[PDB]
Amino acid sequence: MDPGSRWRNLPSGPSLKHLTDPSYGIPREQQKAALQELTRAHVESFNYAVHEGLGLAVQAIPPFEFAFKDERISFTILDAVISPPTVPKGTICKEANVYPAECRGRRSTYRGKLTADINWAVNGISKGIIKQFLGYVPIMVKSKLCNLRNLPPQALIEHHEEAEEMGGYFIINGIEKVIRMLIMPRRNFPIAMIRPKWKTRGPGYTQYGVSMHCVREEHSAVNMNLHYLENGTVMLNFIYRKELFFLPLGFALKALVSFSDYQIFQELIKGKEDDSFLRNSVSQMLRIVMEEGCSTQKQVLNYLGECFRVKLNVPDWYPNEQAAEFLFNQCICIHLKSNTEKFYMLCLMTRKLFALAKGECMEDNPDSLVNQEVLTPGQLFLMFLKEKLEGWLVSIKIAFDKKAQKTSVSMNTDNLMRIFTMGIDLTKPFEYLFATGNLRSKTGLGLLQDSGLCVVADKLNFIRYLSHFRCVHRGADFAKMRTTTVRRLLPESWGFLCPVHTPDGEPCGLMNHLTAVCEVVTQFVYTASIPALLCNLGVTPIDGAPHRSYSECYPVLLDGVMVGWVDKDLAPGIADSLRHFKVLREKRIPPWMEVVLIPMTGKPSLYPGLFLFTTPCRLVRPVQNLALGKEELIGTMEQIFMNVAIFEDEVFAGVTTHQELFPHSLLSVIANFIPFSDHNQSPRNMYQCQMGKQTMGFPLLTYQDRSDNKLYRLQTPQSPLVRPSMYDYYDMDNYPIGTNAIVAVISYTGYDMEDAMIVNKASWERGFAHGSVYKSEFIDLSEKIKQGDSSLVFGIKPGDPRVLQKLDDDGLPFIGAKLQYGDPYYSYLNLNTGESFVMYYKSKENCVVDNIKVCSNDTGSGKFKCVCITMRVPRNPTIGDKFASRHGQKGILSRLWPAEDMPFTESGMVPDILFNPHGFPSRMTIGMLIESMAGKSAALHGLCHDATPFIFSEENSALEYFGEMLKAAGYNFYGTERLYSGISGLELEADIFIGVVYYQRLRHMVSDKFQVRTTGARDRVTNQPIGGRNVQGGIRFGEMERDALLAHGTSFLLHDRLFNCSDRSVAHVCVKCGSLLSPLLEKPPRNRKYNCTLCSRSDTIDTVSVPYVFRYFVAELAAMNIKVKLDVV
Amino acid sequence: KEIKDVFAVYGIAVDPRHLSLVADYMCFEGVYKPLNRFGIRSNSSPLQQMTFETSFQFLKQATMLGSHDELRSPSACLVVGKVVRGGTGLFELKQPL
Amino acid sequence: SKNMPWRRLQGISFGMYSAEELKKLSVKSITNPRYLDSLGNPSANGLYDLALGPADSKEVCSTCVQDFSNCSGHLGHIELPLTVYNPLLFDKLYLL
Amino acid sequence: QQPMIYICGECHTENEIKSRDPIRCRECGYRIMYKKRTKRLVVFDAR
Amino acid sequence: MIIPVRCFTCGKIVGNKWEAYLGLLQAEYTEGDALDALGLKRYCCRRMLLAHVDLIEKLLNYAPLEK
Amino acid sequence: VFFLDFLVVPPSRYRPVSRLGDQMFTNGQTVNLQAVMKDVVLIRKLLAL
Amino acid sequence: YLQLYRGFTLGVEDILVKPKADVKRQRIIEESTHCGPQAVRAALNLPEAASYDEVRGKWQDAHLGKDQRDFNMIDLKFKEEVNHYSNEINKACMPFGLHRQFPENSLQMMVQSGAKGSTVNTMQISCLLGQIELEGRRPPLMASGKSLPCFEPYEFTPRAGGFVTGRFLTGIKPPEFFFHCMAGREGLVDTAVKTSRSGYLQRCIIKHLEGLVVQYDLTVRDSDGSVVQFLYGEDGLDIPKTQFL
Amino acid sequence: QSHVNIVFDSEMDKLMMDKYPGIRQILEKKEGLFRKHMMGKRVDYAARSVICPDMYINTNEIGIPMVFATKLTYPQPVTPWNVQELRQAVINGPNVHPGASMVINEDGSRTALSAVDMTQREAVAKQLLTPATGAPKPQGTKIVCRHVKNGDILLLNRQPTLHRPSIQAHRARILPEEKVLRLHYANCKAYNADFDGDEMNAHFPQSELGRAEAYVLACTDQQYLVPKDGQPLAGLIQDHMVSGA
RNA sequence: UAUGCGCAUAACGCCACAGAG
DNA sequence: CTGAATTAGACAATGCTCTGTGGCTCTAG
Ligand SMILES: [Mg+2]
Ligand SMILES: [Zn+2]
Ligand SMILES: [Zn+2]
Ligand SMILES: [Zn+2]
Ligand SMILES: [Zn+2]
Repeated sequence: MDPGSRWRNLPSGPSLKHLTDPSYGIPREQQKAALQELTRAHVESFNYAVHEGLGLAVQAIPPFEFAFKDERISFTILDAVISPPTVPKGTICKEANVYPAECRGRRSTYRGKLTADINWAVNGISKGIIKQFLGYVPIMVKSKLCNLRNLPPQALIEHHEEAEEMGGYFIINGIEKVIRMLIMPRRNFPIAMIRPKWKTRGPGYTQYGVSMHCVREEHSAVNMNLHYLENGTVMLNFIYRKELFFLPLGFALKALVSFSDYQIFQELIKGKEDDSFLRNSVSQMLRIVMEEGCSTQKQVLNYLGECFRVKLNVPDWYPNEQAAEFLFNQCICIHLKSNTEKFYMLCLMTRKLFALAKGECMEDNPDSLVNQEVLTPGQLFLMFLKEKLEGWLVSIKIAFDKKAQKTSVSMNTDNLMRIFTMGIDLTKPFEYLFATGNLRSKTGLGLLQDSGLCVVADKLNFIRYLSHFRCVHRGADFAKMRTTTVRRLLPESWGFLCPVHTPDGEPCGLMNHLTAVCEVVTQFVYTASIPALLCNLGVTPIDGAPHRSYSECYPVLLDGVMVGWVDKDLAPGIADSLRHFKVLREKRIPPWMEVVLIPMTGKPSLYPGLFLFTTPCRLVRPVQNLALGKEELIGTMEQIFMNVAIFEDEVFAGVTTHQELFPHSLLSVIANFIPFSDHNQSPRNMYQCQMGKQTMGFPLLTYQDRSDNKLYRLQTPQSPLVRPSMYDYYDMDNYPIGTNAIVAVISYTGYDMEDAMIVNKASWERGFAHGSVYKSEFIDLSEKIKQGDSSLVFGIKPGDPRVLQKLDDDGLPFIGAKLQYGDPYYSYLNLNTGESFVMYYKSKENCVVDNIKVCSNDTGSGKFKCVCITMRVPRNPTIGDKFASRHGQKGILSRLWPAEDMPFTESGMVPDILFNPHGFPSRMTIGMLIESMAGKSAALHGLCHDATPFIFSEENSALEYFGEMLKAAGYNFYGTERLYSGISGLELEADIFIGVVYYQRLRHMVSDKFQVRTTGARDRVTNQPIGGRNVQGGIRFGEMERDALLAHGTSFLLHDRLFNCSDRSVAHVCVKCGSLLSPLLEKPPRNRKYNCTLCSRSDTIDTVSVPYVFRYFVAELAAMNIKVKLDVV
Repeated sequence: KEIKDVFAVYGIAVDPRHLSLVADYMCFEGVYKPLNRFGIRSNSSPLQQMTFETSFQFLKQATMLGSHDELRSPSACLVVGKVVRGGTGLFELKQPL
Repeated sequence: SKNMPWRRLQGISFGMYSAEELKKLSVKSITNPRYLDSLGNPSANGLYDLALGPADSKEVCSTCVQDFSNCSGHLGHIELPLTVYNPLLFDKLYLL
Repeated sequence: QQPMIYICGECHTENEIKSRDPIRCRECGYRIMYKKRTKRLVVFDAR
Repeated sequence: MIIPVRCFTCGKIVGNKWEAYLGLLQAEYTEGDALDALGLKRYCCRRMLLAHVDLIEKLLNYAPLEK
Repeated sequence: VFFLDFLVVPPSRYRPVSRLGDQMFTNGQTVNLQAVMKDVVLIRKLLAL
Repeated sequence: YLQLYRGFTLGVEDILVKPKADVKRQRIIEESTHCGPQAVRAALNLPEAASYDEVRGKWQDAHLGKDQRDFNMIDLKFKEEVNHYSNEINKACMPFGLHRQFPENSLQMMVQSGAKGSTVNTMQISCLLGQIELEGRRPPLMASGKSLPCFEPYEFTPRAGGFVTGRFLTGIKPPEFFFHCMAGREGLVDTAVKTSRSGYLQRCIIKHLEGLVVQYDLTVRDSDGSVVQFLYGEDGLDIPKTQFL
Repeated sequence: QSHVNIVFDSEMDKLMMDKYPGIRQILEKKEGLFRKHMMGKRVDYAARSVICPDMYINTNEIGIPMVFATKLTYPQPVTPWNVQELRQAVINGPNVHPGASMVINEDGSRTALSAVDMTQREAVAKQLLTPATGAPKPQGTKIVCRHVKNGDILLLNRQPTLHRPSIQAHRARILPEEKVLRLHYANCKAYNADFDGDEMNAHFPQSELGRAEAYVLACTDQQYLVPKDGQPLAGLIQDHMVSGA
């Protein structure tokens, strides 16, 4: 193919020789690079954000100045470093470094140490530099700051980590939490869109407007909108601290440059010279500023600083000119750093707005992936870190404000900088984001989302665990909205997002996953040479004359910087030269550059221009450039103007420019694990991607080192005999999730209709699909048992008859031990008192203790009070457990059928799973039939067959191939055998299709789902039963059940279910005045009579029978002075 | 006829007696009334209006007007814990002495 | 044992109360904004005062002598110093 | 009689821990310690 | 994890054939011929040993005592 | 009845505090009544002034 | 009967097609390749001597246009043009041309005895998936005018517009796989969205019509005595009992 | 004034933080007071588990596990013509089926039966059927809360409950060593259930009125026709319509 | 109210994620 | 010098049941 290509080691077929290799189980000298690239976006974004983006971010924070009694005091941050996780100081250890296994088993946070070199100055002269500790920031595992960096797999085995361990996660309180990739708008690109809700925003606003998402070096993000008004005037929306401000365009364009008004005029009419409506409109916009006495740039800056100083909150000694410069730096086109470049980009956004509003270009779809990119974890980390550094400086100013209000004895600051200790500590506000996902900002960080930013990366199996690092989420705001247009599969996500791998239900179409070849640009390069390179080509500079009409030219954009203009007879030549330079790596053009040339059709197509993108966070995928014969990374917008080919046969000269690496590159990592997926119906492939991730498999290799809440383990998993080649590329036999089963497709028992399935009893009694679940309960005597005195330690009072031969002498169960219900679970004694308490085991499932680990605090000074018991619950397959094939065929076990009653073949073989053939016609999973024929051939010949999709055509069919294999093995061509009846003895007249299908055991068991409530706890407000099966509560008889039982005509059955079995209370009313609130019992002298408080007569009080919620109702209406009068007759 | 034409596009045949009852209810008052929270203002029972929608507005209207509920609605019989009048509740059983 | 109710609701009416009728219904003027003291018990003249009901089974009432399982519950009132509108009737007060 | 042995996570040395003393390994100072499994009869069914 | 004692489908003892299978495959037999030389005739028996992934050698690299 | 001289405190069994291991948590009804009552105390001191 | 004496299964011999019928199927597919531009000229009303660049230019004009009535007519004429080849393939393979016919065919016995499945399902297994139709139209075009990156912009062939002409028996090539995934996702999203529209309707109708019961005079009265019907359903009869009348 | 507004309605006052939901939000909405706690309620004496098929029970029957059958009780009063059955049920106790969880005495005091010793349960079984004791309450007899046994009626239910056959009363048949409810195939079109992980609620009526109108009205045999158009909806499904044909 | 033996202990919401049908 | 229709803003609703875990519920002044 191509050397140095990342996809050249993809195997031609699945082998099975690694399972029996003599070097199996010996850890390799180097980690498998196929697996390390699945989390490479996470790691490389965090590596940028912590080393280089942190230096750029602290250079971006302006020097913070404020007012003392007499003199201005300036604070600037010269440097900020994040240190790798070490032990606290004053800790006696042999190893200073902390590793993630400790923070994962002790349930701590794997924290770095942020410290900054803050400089301070009084009266403009720098008096001294302060190195100062700010807080502890979390560390992504296997970053440049993790202590597992650069270690071989033997050294990762030594430190209790996985061999072949990738890390894109944070340990936050012992929990692996991943920042999933959110979909953002395309950065630094004018997205012209139509939104009718913008018409409800001003007096004459139209539905047309150009959005813009400006990010500055991945540490700032500012959304801004131009709007179109019906008189041709443009308003400029900009948001500052989550609130919107509307400025006419002439003020911004006149404040950014010192140009004349005629020169600003010529930049806005530049394409459309003769459209006299635009000419009158932009002369009117320039006239608006002239009418308000702003004839120079300085007067516009003065006016804009006057009008925005209250909301903006500079010190009161800045001029108004500087206060407007502050808003143009914090709010307007922040990716640019020069004001003339802001002028030219803002003129381009206005010209695109004029072309949209005059019906001449088309709406950029915000839902198409062309106009979108990804939010990486390093970007969110670095934005939140820059905001917390700025807030830390403001907290120091508030500290001087408090010491000017309270301790104003006029002590000079002569290294009086232990007031930095009185500043805020940003450990807890930084960990709140990574611990909850909720974003508490004052800026909002340019996001449109406040929550769900961090998600638990749980490790149910490895197929689920890979899906957190490939997931691209659309937004949490979209699941609530009931529209079906953001949930569409659009064709512009060919090869970038997977078509099958998406959930079902509420997140269907929103929670998308990357394809296996797709990858996020995370490298950052210097693009200082690229505009001079473009001007060496035909791109005229933006000041110089373009030597042709601008109506016969293209606007050039290099990363949101408008470079210039190209003669349209030269622009395909420049685009091909840039693709040539990119794929041959010639003139320091990055290999991840998107060279988009949107052509001038003369029709209402997309807005034309030569757009060049080199920024990070874009999705990019490898194809092969057929003209050069080398592999090219093409982007999402770049793809829609290319004709890639899928197969060798589809390549035509002069038509197809590119070609995919392999035809199944449109699918996920996970969706490439479905055998023969082009023979299944597509919802049945979408169901398998979901239930392949719910499988009780083999999660991990470090069971004693892992302290997490539940952990589902399959006992003897098997490699699939029929699997795609991606199963062996990603080495998925390290963590296999299923067993091969001899599946016979027969209607034999009466228990397999309607999705149910039959398992051989004798296979289940041998080791078929047996399992375990490891529950880890972290017991802390400080946190839960808060009685006081802080001196609780695990232990027993010696001679206690509650713990004899049932807990050990440390008050903590034995490690071989079993735990039934009500057994002593742990014992703890109070040391300042002497009294020992015992805690009992309240779960209803018999477990076996696995290990007990005992934890200190971070110093090694903690006392014997934190412990983490891990228990094994058996969970072998029972009636009611759910299995699945690899094709979307889920099914509850209905019956464990004996082996003597099972239909035996002529080979002497029973099946171990019976499948009902009526799961095929409506679902059309033909790939399950091919998998059974292929698995039977693979077992018989001793092979391993390739089940990669799109390798079988109609000429060379799959059924012809595997039938010739079965014919060569002396079996039937069509997969059927002569079975006999195990109940009758007679040979069945039909010819029964049997094979080998690889089944999966899902984690949904009936032992976690049944519940029964006779009587029990009641809600303390309404006296109705409570909800939940862990609290042993009741189930609802809701409104639609009430309706359907009214339709039966059974009224005493509703009276039963909804009055006698929820809340039958007996209230006392005064029959005269009709009031529950009025009766009252006499204070005793017995007698026990009631008095109506209203009419003062004891005769009229009698009982009625009301719900208790009716009494709560009449009391809460009495709280609003509403009288409820009863007619009690 | 319009409800029949809606369901008959999809091959669904709702019996004509259901449609005749629904149309006889929606045209009880001489006008074509919707089945929403603006057609429930005409209802006799304040508790059924509260259990349907905007319970505080119908509570406020029932308190201002001094509205009486006869407790014969199926919602009003289940608020106060009384056997619903339809089905096995249209009648009473008496024991002869 | 014996079914204590044999009466039956025939109808329910919604109206408002006069303030004299609540001041007869109320058993304690509630004054103290502090619910619980240092020793954990409910305060005097607070929102959890025992002249109202007990809020749990650990205590008894003051007006009646029953426990949590037999006390009906009792109304109290926060005597406002000056007059506020009634939010149920503020729209109709604005119209009048 | 029969001390409570705990095993360090890193150096795997055996540690006796009483009630009042701070928990850390006596050799390497490590923070996680695993409880030792001792000889004691538990009955399982082969089924 | 570890080689099953019996085949799942029929009760043929297959647990004593794992080291023989590895010694046959290291002696340059085909996997079909190595399954024939062990007497695994039914393909139920034959997938038990053909598809066995032996996670206990990977799971014993984390052997605790290292002494 | 258009005006209030006093709020009505509903019974305390309909306003329960939800404790869970040495931390009390008041429900919303008692909190809104307390936010009335602190302001009542404030006005009463100001009319005293 | 299915335990003791007869068995029942579904092999691959129940879904296979005879070789001669597969030759007929394959040449109808080859003819279906070339039915592109006539369906565009039929909708845009062009003379049949118009070039392939002029028809493509006017179909770039029907697309990219705010009217969107010429474009829907072009999609309509494409669907009508490919439905002919769909019907020819289903005649060439389905009744005869299967390897086994009913009753010996088990999939035909499940379909035709009403057990499980449809005839459309059996045609999709053994003949073609046919036209993929998203919300009543052909699958969408990109902003450049191409339906997928493997196709030309404004390509006339039915393969570039969702006409799959592959089957699950032999497999589906990657573009038809992506089109079928579009259709499967819109089905899943549609069933996710139908339920909250059908539930609030039923709630409103229940909360109005709940009081209506039949009285002892045979009048359907509301809970306040208001007479809705004087006989129930205009004749007085019960729906489960009018079935043999 | 705005604090009093927040007491009555926490949406009358905008522009004020540290509010909690007032009495309107106690009353109005989903998760309000009417819809969450008056029109639908949590309920005692009910169960819920995954359903599995069963053909070897009748169509009007449900399969109750021993997990639920020794936990769901019925308050059977003690008459002289059922005191042998209830006496054997008291002797068996709360963990042996058919048994009893407790014996309610004539004054309302609940004598809980002991799972440990048979001496107490023998002493209680002797003490049944005796007349009014030294307490002056002669109005009633003892009530034995005996387990659900074969023949007891249970209302089954599957959400969403869209029409009237989505809740039907099935007779119980007690099945050992399971945790699933066993449903016949003829009921699956009524409940829209298909054994891929569905769950069903089994409510257990506690009065003779509820039992007697679950045997008569809401029985499975009476729900044969759908109320929509009077067509049948109980019938055999997949394997049966192949082997009968 | 539940557990344990009249006695001792435990007596919950709100968000956000994930999932089942 | 005032009733008139109109239009913008406010507001209320948007399927059902069930299972889990994890963080926070008064931290900031
Ligand atoms: Mg289902
Ligand atoms: Zn009275
Ligand atoms: Zn009281
Ligand atoms: Zn150590
Ligand atoms: Zn075998």
